[PDB]
Amino acid sequence: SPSPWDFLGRVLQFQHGDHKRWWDVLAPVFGISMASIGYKLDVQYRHLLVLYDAVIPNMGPFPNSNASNITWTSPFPPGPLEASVNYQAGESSMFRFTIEPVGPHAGTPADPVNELAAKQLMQRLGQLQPGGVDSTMFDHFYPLLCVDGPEARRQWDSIAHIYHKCHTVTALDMQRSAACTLKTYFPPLLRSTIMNTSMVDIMFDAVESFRKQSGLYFDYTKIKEFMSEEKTHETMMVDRSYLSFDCLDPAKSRIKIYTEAKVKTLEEAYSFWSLGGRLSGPEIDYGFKIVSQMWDAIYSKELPGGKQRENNHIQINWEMSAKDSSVAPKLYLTVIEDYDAYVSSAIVDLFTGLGWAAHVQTHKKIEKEAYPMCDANPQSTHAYVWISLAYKKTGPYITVYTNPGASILE
Amino acid sequence: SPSPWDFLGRVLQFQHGDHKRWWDVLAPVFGISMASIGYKLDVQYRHLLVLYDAVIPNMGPFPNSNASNITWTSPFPPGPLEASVNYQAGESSMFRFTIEPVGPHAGTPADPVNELAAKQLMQRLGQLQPGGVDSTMFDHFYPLLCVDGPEARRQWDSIAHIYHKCHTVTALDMQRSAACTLKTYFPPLLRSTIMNTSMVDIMFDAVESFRKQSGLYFDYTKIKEFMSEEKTHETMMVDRSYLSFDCLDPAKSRIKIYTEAKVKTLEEAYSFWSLGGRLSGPEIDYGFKIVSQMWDAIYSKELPGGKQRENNHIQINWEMSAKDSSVAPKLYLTVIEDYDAYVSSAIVDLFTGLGWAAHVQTHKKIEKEAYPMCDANPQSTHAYVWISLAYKKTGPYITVYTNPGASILE
Amino acid sequence: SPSPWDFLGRVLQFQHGDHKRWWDVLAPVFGISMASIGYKLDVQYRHLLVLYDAVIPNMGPFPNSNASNITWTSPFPPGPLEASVNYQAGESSMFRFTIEPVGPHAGTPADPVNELAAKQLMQRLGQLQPGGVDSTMFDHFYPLLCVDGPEARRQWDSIAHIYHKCHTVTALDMQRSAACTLKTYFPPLLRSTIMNTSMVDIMFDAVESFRKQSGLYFDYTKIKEFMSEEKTHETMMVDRSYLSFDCLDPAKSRIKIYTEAKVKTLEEAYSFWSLGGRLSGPEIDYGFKIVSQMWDAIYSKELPGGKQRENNHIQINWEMSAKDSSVAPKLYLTVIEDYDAYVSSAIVDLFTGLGWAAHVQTHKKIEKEAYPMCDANPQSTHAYVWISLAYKKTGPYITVYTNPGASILE
Amino acid sequence: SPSPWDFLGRVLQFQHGDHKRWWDVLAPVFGISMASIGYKLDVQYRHLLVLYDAVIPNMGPFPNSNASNITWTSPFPPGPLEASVNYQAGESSMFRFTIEPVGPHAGTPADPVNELAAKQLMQRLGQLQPGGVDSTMFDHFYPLLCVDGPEARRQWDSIAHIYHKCHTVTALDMQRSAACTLKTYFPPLLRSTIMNTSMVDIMFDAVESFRKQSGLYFDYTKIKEFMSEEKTHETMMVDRSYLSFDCLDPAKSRIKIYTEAKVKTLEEAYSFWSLGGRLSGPEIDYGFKIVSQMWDAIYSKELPGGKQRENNHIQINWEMSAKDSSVAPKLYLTVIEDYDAYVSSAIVDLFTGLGWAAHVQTHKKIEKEAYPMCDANPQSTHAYVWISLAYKKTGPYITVYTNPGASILE
Ligand SMILES: CC(C)[C@@H]1NC(=O)[C@H](Cc2c[nH]cn2)NC1=O
Ligand SMILES: CC(C)[C@@H]1NC(=O)[C@H](Cc2c[nH]cn2)NC1=O
Ligand SMILES: CC(C)[C@@H]1NC(=O)[C@H](Cc2c[nH]cn2)NC1=O
Ligand SMILES: CC(C)[C@@H]1NC(=O)[C@H](Cc2c[nH]cn2)NC1=O
Ligand SMILES: CC(C)=CCSP(=O)(O)OP(=O)(O)O
Ligand SMILES: CC(C)=CCSP(=O)(O)OP(=O)(O)O
Ligand SMILES: CC(C)=CCSP(=O)(O)OP(=O)(O)O
Ligand SMILES: CC(C)=CCSP(=O)(O)OP(=O)(O)O
Repeated sequence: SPSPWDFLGRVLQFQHGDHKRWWDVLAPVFGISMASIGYKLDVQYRHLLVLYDAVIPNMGPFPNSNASNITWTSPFPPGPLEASVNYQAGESSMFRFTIEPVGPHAGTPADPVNELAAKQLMQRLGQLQPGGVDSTMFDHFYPLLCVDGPEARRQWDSIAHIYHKCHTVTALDMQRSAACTLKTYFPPLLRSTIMNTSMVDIMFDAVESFRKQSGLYFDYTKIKEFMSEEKTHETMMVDRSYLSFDCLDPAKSRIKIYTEAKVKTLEEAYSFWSLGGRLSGPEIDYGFKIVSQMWDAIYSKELPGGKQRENNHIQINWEMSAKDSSVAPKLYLTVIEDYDAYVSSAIVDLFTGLGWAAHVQTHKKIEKEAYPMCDANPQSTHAYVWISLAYKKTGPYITVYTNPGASILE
Repeated sequence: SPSPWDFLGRVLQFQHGDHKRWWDVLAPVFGISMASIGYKLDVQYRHLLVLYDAVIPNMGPFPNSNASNITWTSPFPPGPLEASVNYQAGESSMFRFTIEPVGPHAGTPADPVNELAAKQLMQRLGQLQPGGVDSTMFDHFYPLLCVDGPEARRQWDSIAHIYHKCHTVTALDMQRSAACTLKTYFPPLLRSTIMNTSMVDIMFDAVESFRKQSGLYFDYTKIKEFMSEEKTHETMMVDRSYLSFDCLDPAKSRIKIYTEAKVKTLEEAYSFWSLGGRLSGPEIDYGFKIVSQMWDAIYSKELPGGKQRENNHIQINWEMSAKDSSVAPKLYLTVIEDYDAYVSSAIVDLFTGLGWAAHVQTHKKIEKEAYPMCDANPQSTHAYVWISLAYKKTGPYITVYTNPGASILE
Repeated sequence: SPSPWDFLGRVLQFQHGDHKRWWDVLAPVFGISMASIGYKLDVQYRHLLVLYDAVIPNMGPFPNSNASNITWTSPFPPGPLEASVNYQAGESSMFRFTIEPVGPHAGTPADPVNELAAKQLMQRLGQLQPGGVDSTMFDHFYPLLCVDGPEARRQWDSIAHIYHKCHTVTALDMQRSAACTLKTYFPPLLRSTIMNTSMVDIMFDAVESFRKQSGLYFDYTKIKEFMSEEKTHETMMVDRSYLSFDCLDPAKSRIKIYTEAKVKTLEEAYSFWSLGGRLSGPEIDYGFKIVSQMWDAIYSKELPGGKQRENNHIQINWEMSAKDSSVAPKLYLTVIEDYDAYVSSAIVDLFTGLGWAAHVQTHKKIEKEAYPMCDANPQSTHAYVWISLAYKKTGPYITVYTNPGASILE
Repeated sequence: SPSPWDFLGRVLQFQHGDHKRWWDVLAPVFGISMASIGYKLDVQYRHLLVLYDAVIPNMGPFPNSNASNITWTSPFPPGPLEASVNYQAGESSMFRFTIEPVGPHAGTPADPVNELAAKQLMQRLGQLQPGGVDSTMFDHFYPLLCVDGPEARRQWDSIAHIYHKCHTVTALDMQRSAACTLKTYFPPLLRSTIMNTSMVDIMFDAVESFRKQSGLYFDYTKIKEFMSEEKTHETMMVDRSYLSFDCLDPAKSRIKIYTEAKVKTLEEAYSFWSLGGRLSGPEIDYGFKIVSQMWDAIYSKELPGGKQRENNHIQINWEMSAKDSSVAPKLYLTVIEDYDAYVSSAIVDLFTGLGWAAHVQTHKKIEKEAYPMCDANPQSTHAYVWISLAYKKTGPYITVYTNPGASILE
């Protein structure tokens, strides 16, 4: 019995060779992950056809040997920023993946700001599931945080120095229902650089305007307070922050404020995890015990090439609920330049301690089948990229983010 | 939840508009049938993608208003000759469909004999399922019964008078396993017209040569005897005969000899059903009781336009087993020019008498969902085309053949 | 020797059947026009491939029998708003065509404002000719006059009453050089309806801001004066006005202000042609003599169905030069609901009087070859749509606009 | 002004990525050659679209790094066997190219004999030019010399030892008229290996049968006599012989018998060039003086890697005219494993001696623009493959055959 991705690659007609190459790289990874976590074959077919129809045509050029064709500059290797599996209690596992929608002529004089690809992906996905994409939050936040083509082209001298001219990132939560929840991330770096306004101010002003004109509670007081301090700016790269929302009914959606911090201790990490004691409770302590566990387990081990850990790179989101005044943190450990073996051992020890044996086996199956380089090459550095840790009232919430184009780098 | 054909038509990229139009006509029919008989969604996706990849590109031009584009002449309306559901005991139901593979330029000076389309379909299907298409029987019977392009073009003056220059028909048994069994039919009319040899002789000589060079028992004595008589030729249109084989291991395949007969009584029908008393047993009597039942039930009712039944059009196959000397008949009643309502009532009465209530509901569901014209238009004549009746040792074996392009004629 | 459109339709691979159908309708028309006016075969191939690559994929659904698939409402029949041939002295003839870029899912919940198609066309055309599309004027005028998707979706209640939610129209001057000059038209009806500001004010404020931030002279004083009067509004449908610019270096581009007027006399027509005596000179008088000639020649003749001419429908542009303070008028007579025979006779008499015999034969050749319905059907009403008249210092400037999808309406 | 291949690659939609890659390799070469020899842009577009539509889809997989995807074995690198420019007197230059039509699944269990691709190419080309492909000669010679799929699959044990299971090669003479003359080559190695008959016998029996059933004179007496001798077989690899015909009206076509010979002297070369003194006259002597000139000029120079010339590899055709009893030779020197610089110097010296300065500059332009590796790499071995020499009554006839996929090997 062939697998959905094999059979589909056999039958599917592709509009461009780059789509076929992206397919050959990614469809096995995504399918193996969905299968290992237990998605039904109906659902695998539907999600792989979403990937074929809506995502891959908006993924951009497929890298050649010298990457002479990647005209859209990025610190991230071409392709999805990540494919992720989130593990919770009750053997709950969801597949997700993030893409910075890149057009095929982005970075060229015709699309110097990559303005259409996210919109094309939105449109195609909405056609594939009418009623699955609500553009209310997108329509409010796009003018404020995002920069259109015209504005970016008039104000080019202001932003040409920026290496990654990203303005919209799109993630798909590929649900076990064959439903794909779209999530939009806006890095407002271009907005700030053109308006010479601060990230904090534009983001939270957009949030407050949405509050006003929607009647929904998105409490950002604590986040703004913490993020405007100077002790935070000492470690924070606030220019690396972004705003995320689920593209749904604003009453069922969220707002999330992301920022990057290069820290050295778990005190500086608790600083971001609790916004300076402003957030407290049992969930905070449980989540930070998980954080310290994975910190000691991953960042204690040595790096490749005997390189020293100058500091530890973390990202952080604070999630604001449209129903309540409840800021909840999610801490991302960056592990892209660590040993995939040590990362996997840390994940396995964590799951084992939490009683998640099924998740251990799912993670190992995904590693073995979809990321063979982890065992073939003992000095593997390309598969795993991020570990997200959170503690909801449901329990722990651990997302493992991997590079599904590691094949390309090995 | 969308259906596989809806979602696929949304996502699938088609190489030609005619493929898209054929899809819009046929995918709902085929999917509704597969669903009603209980095929899993995995299997529906796989079979609809076979239809999209291998079949529809070899179905030919999609008819316009005036059919100015159907350059390949045929008595059958463009598209599949039939989509069929076979019903047996134990609530067993299989979906099948028959296509005369027509190229897009067949009947034009470039492909005046339609030589490649069957081969293209064979190749594509074999790629989609390596090991599912055995070409042994095809390779033996193609030179004998079929005519290649070169031979047909040198000997054109001999066959240009033929209206339907068909040489290969291909049917797919779309199994509940998502496996597609390919069956090949060869009408040797062109072979006979060029060699001015008799159909009987070329067909049974090919059968005997396969016997010799394979060591398999295909007893054609009784069939040859019956079909060479003159009383048979009085009713038989032997020039309408053809040879069918399943494209599998010859030891697991069959050979089937088909012929057309326009008869007037059930005595002349028993003549073909038993080869003149040569075939006998309980299966023969049971099957012919079913035949008489459906005869009285369908051909007694009046025709549209008050037209009189000059005679009754039947086809007949005799199936020879590669294991035994066991000729088994299958009798086809032609109902294309009858009332679909009376045909459906006959089918329902038959199933009810046999104790097949699930099959009654499956047939009615397929009629309602995939052939709405049967209820919308009380004078419906386009959906149902054939009723095949047989009695295997397993029990009755009744196949309902419908025109899945009835949409086009209504 | 086949023609470029025949051979290309034979070889070209189309992404969608609608593109193939649009091709079958339009490529003969466009090719016949380009050929009749004398474009080299190299140029015909290049322009037809532009049409195949950039235009037709952004033309929208191809109308079926009942037009059940045209979800984007418009008073204009689906397809190009016009294909035009402009005739000047010296046997100068240029081919042009106008398209309202419509996406394939425009008017549906996924693209309710048709936001991407014009941008996709711009991008594709810029890729096909890097340096041929300057977005400076587009980037300045798009935020002001045009409405993005987000704004249109937040402010939907304000504009849902509008039947034609058009915001960007794109014309291509297909030059004899195989260069395609892109021209962008913005109808600011949505901008005005959302901001409840007047068309005059938003348009001329955008023009003045471009003046300021570009240092180019675009004198709109006379146009604003005339268009804000009340006597003008008595006849003018100012809500039908739009702003056009050539997508080039603003110093080599133009600005043009278009408005519709349903008038009854040539006094009311001179009112628009001279902005109320504000524009004067020999060019004005010559051009208006041509206007009166064609008025008497076309609108004197009777209509089909014996319907009476309630009034005469004209459009008008005033062209402002980036170099000088020189407003120049161009008057459009609407002839869509006249007899194509009388329109053609008027055109021929005009050309003959002007000494344009080559143009007479070019026009008759285009009528005969690309619009046969004009002779086949004596009561032809679908081919010709507009006659534009102007008198530049070079001489007369007469553009004949035709519906290149008349095939679809006959 | 872009070139036809650049613009077309920009606009053309490709059915498969391999077609796009083959295009990127070959369209510049073919276009540069056609342009350098003076084909009009109309003609370049038409021929490149033939290449895009009919040829490249039947060229087969595009080789990856390790050629893991070339499942169809061949001594020749994947792609065209050659692109050629023929030079004659009067500054006459014609572009040609040869392809062994390979399907995309040839060499796999579904197409183990590559049976359809030549037929698909024939059909597509005939559609692109109805009346340009006459299948009379093809229809007569295909059953005799070529092996169909069924025969090759029944008789597999007889031919599986053959490395190159080629049966049909197709060349296109891309005329300055934008007309493409198709030429078919049949290597009957499979026919002989299955029938265990000699190449000579099957080929000349097919020729004699065509004579009989056509009334055309194809004198093969001298060729048969020479090729059946034993002294010839001492040097001749008769199993490497093939039969060529132009796919036209047999009265305007030719028959050509090709064979390979690895010789050591020009006496052994004259043996093939004159069939052992059987062919004589001034043309023979002139052509062989040209042959000796190029022999001394090319095979005297040393090889790369200091490897010794064991012997010199030549091919030879004898052309029989459907009008006369006139066998004419054409001698092919193999130069694939020589220095491209010495080959080019020999060609240039030859042309110069013949007074062909325009041809010298055309050849140098093609080398510089389409084969830059010849100057970039002084040790170039991949561009030039063959030099054909003949002396018709018109004068010399020198064809330079190059590998248009040298890019892939450098
Ligand atoms: C790409 C963009 C500039 C911005 N920056 C980031 O670092 C993260 C990337 C990421 C994916 N999964 C975990 N982290 N997301 C973003 O949207
Ligand atoms: C089409 C061909 C000439 C030949 N003739 C026929 O009548 C039947 C058609 C058929 C399909 N299902 C039931 N009957 N089959 C054949 O192969
Ligand atoms: C379509 C749009 C609303 C707007 N309105 C019009 O009437 C004209 C149409 C037109 C095409 N060629 C001559 N006249 N142009 C426009 O841009
Ligand atoms: C490929 C086939 C087996 C056979 N063998 C050959 O050697 C030549 C190849 C060739 C191309 N141009 C000059 N020589 N042609 C053929 O048809
Ligand atoms: C996805 C990129 C753009 C940032 C990392 S965050 P993630 O959101 O994918 O995880 P969650 O939705 O918060 O569950
Ligand atoms: C299918 C056409 C060509 C003839 C009617 S016969 P059928 O074979 O489809 O039915 P069976 O295989 O005999 O079961
Ligand atoms: C083209 C539509 C949108 C309006 C009619 S005006 P036209 O501009 O095509 O003619 P000109 O450029 O003014 O020459
Ligand atoms: C072309 C391959 C198959 C063999 C070399 S011969 P060529 O025929 O291309 O040259 P001519 O037609 O003889 O002019």
